[PDB]
Amino acid sequence: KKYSIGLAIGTNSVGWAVITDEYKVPSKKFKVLGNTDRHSIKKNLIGALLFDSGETAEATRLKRTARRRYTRRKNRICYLQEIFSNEMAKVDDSFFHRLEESFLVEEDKKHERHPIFGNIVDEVAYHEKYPTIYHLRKKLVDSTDKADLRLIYLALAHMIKFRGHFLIEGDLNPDNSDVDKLFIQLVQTYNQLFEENPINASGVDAKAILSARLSKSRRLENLIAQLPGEKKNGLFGNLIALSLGLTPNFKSNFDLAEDAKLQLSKDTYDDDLDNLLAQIGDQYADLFLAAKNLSDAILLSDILRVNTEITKAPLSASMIKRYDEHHQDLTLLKALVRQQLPEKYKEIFFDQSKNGYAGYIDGGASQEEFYKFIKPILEKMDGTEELLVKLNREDLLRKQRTFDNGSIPHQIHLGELHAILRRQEDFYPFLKDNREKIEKILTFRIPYYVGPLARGNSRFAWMTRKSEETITPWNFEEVVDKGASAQSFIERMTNFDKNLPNEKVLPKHSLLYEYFTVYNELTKVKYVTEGMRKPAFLSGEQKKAIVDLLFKTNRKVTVKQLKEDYFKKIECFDSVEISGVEDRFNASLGTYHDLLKIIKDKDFLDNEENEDILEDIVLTLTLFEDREMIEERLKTYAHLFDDKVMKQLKRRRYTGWGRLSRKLINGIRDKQSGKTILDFLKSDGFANRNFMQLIHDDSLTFKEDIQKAQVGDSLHEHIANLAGSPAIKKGILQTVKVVDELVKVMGRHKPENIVIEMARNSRERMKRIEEGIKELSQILKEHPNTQLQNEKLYLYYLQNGRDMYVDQELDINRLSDYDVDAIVPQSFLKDDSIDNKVLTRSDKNRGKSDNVPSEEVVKKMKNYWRQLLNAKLITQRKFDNLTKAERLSELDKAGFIKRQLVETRQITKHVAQILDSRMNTKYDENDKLIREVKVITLKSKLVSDFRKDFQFYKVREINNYHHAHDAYLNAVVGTALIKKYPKLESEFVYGDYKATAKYFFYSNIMNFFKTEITLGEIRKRPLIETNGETGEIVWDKGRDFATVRKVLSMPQVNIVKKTEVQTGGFSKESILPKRNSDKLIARKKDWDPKKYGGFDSPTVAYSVLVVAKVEKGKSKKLKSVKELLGITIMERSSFEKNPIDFLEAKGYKEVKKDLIIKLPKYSLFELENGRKRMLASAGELQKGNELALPSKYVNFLYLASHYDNEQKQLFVEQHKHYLDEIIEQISEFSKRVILADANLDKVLSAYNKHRDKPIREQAENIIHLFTLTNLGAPAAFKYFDTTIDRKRYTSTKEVLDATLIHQSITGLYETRIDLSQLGG
DNA sequence: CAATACCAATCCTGTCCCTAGTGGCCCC
DNA sequence: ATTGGTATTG
Ligand SMILES: [K+]
Ligand SMILES: [K+]
Ligand SMILES: [K+]
Ligand SMILES: [K+]
Ligand SMILES: [K+]
Ligand SMILES: [K+]
Ligand SMILES: [K+]
Ligand SMILES: [K+]
Ligand SMILES: [K+]
Ligand SMILES: [K+]
Ligand SMILES: [K+]
Ligand SMILES: [K+]
Ligand SMILES: [K+]
Ligand SMILES: [K+]
Ligand SMILES: [Mg+2]
Ligand SMILES: [Mg+2]
Repeated sequence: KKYSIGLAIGTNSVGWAVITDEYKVPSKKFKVLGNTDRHSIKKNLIGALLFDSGETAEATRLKRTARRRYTRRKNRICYLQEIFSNEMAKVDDSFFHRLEESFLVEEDKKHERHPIFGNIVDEVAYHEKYPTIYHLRKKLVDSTDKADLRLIYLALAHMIKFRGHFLIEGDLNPDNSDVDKLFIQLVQTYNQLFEENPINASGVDAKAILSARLSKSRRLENLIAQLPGEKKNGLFGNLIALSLGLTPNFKSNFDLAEDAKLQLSKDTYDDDLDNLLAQIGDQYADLFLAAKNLSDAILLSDILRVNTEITKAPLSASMIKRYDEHHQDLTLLKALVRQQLPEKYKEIFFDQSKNGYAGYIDGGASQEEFYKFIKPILEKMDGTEELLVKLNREDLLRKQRTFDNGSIPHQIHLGELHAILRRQEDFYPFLKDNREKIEKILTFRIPYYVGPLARGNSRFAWMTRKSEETITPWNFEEVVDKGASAQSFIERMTNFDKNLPNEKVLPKHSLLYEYFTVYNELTKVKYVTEGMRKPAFLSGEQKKAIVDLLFKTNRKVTVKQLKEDYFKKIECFDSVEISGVEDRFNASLGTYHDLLKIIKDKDFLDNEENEDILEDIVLTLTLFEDREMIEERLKTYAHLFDDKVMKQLKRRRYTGWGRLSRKLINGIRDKQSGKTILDFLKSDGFANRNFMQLIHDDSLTFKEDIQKAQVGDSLHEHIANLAGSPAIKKGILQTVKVVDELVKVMGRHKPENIVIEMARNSRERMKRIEEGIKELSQILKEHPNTQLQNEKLYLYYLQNGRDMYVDQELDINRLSDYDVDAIVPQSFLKDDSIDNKVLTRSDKNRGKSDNVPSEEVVKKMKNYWRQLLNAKLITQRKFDNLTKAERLSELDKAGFIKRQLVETRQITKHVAQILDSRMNTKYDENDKLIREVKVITLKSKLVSDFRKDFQFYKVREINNYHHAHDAYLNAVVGTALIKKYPKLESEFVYGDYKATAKYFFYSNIMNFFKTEITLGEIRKRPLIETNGETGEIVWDKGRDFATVRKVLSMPQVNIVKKTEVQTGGFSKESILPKRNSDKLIARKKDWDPKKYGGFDSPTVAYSVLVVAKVEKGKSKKLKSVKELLGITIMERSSFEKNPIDFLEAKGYKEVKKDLIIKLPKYSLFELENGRKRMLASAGELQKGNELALPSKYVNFLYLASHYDNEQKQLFVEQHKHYLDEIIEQISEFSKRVILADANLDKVLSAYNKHRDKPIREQAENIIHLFTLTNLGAPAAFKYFDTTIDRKRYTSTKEVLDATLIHQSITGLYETRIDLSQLGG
């Protein structure tokens, strides 16, 4: 009675099977609970659990953070109103009331309906004088008269509520009055250097050219056009580009060896410019200085389109410009349409349904949709030239609140706000006293490193307070501990040392950590010369000399440097061979050289007395990102260095953390030697033990202390903390629960083996392509995100339109004639990603098809491939695989096959470890683990090839059985494999461990199933396959294949759709207009949706069976009812708080409490003739049955549809009649179970219509036909050209008298409840 | 109670931590 | 994308 378990783990399924030692699947009677006829039922021990995908937490986080922003924005407004309260009460005692109730209809308002002034005359006059808020803002900035306090409030509130971005540090003071003079000064500073070839700036309208509503590049070309004998990539062209906010590279201008890319807005610009000047000289400093100056005058030319000398509110003035031009152009456009085409006027100016001006102002038409609609009308008419110019510049009839306003920095709104306060504090003293408070309301932003301002009821918060009092924007620095909070921000996320779990890991860039890595790599180097009899380790003296002479003088140390600069120079070896390092050392002392460049004091860095200091410094530079806090924490060391060194130290930042703590690296000491780990790495006799040897050596104390330092998650908590998609982690937890249930089903006996198999954006594509092209091209100009989902076109755009194996251009319109080749051939590496694929004219040109692209191709194309790699168009892996010919060995191919068959993904190993640790808990007399259950892992290709070899074909579309069948085949193949070759356990069993030959072995490892094999030459194998030593039979080709065939043909498979309560958003999010419908849901308690609109379409968390009574007619007589009420996600807590009260408030009486059944989505019901339905909601049903199509039809559909061999084609043609039979099957299933008369008859007519089609296409569309009979939600499908739309089951009445089936996770344990016995 | 046809909030900036895959060193 | 909600048409 021994057995094994097969498992197929997916993101929406767990297939499972129990097999005996004869590869059979047992069947058992299981008790059936409930109130029906049936006491028990037969069940095969094979099935699959289906489930909806687990979701990431991202959408939840987006909602959460947006909620916090709405709360805090309301609070900004509340702070402002509180400052205004006393004096506003003297001016207008109900003003803020009128603002708060502005949303209410007149019936519900408690004050006069006109919010600003409370009477119609003043309200109309206000709007006449100030058509937009920006008119008022500009007036209050520029005017010197005392202003009404309510208008002052409205201006300040508009600025605070929509305050612009915080992407620019420091203060911003707009001034575009002398762009021409700054440009001339740049030209003068340039001509100062290049007297021989100066630029004549006379007549160049730089102000107009550089401030036009065009792209930065467009203006760059326009400007260079005006400078004769000057080219766009020249030095002055690059300086203009710099001033425009581009990123020019000054490498070619100065014949440099490295890149000199420069961007003014990058926070690294100062140090980059200092590096460049160190290369070329400080005489060029002024030049870039002048660039900065010009840049400061045109920085915001895009948003500030008005001269700054006329107004201190140029943003509001630019909005007013938008408004005025909109008005003038609207008058002109109306007149032109009235004249040249009157019949269209209405459609353009009245029809909200159309994308005219009506749809633009009143309908749902966007600015883009409106321009696309009206541009043909303009081109068709005469007198529309300037209108078309504005249209093509996205600047025609513009609104002021628009999608592109995100560019406005908060400093501009702050400038207008500060100016208004300065104007009006002369008249209202409270504005003088609170000016800085109001400014702070606008400017204050909670630092990202502080997080929510919680008080112990937020699982997201980490902020600590200095005093227990309410936090405001004004006391924030006094109440909140910014330092401790910024520390917690990082430390709550960083790892502890796995060896010393109470110690934090070191910063990745810690000097100590990098010393550790260098000495750890160095202590396993070995060397030989002529006079030496065997290879020798490096001694402590040698390693110290190597670190001092090489690692502390070069950032990277190459093997050639090791041989010449040390062995030759110091040891006088003319030749030496080195092992333990290839090409260059991996580790390096990067931080040592960074700090040397900064502080220019090698003796300070090499002085061990300073160790702690430097560690702390690096910790500070890793922990904190805010330069002010960096300065605060480094101030305690400012006495050791000067001002410029501290300036450079502040800008020196690191990110990243290591794997080990300082206490582990250089703290704990071996008791007898008194030496740290780093001490041993520096010098360990002639043993030269490295970190792994040191912490495992029983002759040292380290291992004992690690064990003393070591230290209870649940299964759910353990799985949740794994690295992996939430979708696959859901399947992992379900797999473990399935295994638990199956073990209970076998009387709590554990299996012999468990075999597990685990199955295997357009905006990102557009971003990659834009970045690569701008780093490179005008290919999007000549051939302008959805389209990028085409693979060959995607590869074309990623490759700059060139062949990758031949140095030639490729043609867009010829992509169908080209080839997509595997860089590493797919016969070795089953990688189908862009990282291993290439678009070439002909794959023949790769060279020989058995290896990496040939040496000739490498010699041809390595330079172009390096150019591609630099622009980040191919990865280092891709370039290395492309260029491997100059360096595929036989070991590579053997390993490629091995990895085709040996699973190495971390997540599958984690599933294997979970199962292995759950099954195997006992230890033997030697305290070794007792592995009662072997956990085998298989890659999909094994069972896939098994199916394709022995004609156990799968067609996923027929039904869901293929998951269960996959699990069964996994069990069979895995147990057979380790029975035949018991050595392979080392590769296939979790926890077990201690070129042409291995290639041949792993390539023919599965041949023992076959009777004849063709390698190549023919090989023949016996009928009965046995173990190499024990002699136990592992496979009988005369019986076991028939066993598999019988298992795969069994019609009763336990397919179970996991019932799930629905969670998440309450409803569709659209805020719909008002309507007479009880389906509208109020968005606020008192906002009756008949007056105000609201949501509809709530999601049902679960349905509820109610047996009760409802009042009928005017007399209100009671009438028994049985119906399904859907409890929405919003209603759920209220229903569960007290269900009888909830139901009675719904209009039910005398509800039978004990008969209330909670019915989550997918609840299973059986009706007549074995017909089954699943609950889709309280009002809709899904198909509940599986079509058990016989195996012969499945294999026919596979082979005929081309889902080669002659015997297969003869079988397809001899069994053509099968087509009809398959339709018959479908039909007899539908008429019994689907009950879609119209759709079925349309399908039958479509099949009789296309009988004269090729058999291949008829099978390819019969595959589509199974969407009619598939389990689950109805969906539309197509047979050839005819479309069958889904038939929906829009009533749930019939399941109220049907049989409810509660299923356990495997479906083996059932409780059946006849609902016809309830309420009659 | 029919089909049955339409509908579904969207973009964007910045700071940081973590694993894992790739294919190699060196180890338990 | 899918698929359950909704109004509409009957
Ligand atoms: K019974
Ligand atoms: K009223
Ligand atoms: K020129
Ligand atoms: K609109
Ligand atoms: K708007
Ligand atoms: K290396
Ligand atoms: K940092
Ligand atoms: K293993
Ligand atoms: K959930
Ligand atoms: K969900
Ligand atoms: K269940
Ligand atoms: K983000
Ligand atoms: K991220
Ligand atoms: K490794
Ligand atoms: Mg709220
Ligand atoms: Mg708005």
